[PDB]
Amino acid sequence: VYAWNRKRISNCVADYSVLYNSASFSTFKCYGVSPTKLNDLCFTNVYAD
Amino acid sequence: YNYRYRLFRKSNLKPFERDISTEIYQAGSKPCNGVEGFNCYFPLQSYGF
Repeated sequence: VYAWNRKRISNCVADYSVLYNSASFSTFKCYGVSPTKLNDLCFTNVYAD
Repeated sequence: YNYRYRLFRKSNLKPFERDISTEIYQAGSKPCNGVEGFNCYFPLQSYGF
């Protein structure tokens, strides 16, 4: 809210197969996919807040 | 709030198709099949006009 926690990552592999430490993402919202199994996305949007 | 659209399909439809397939589908690869859960969901929603 008032001062949210920004972050970023780059130059590494990634997957929705690792998107959360519990697959029950109880506050999640995902135009890609929620935490479970996916592995095929990329962007200049390195942001990871 | 009632003008419906389809948000998930196993593939995009052919020219002028009017398919009324409406099952649950995988965000995680879970065979939820006739039932929803977190990571597997029904395919329709409507504009809040």
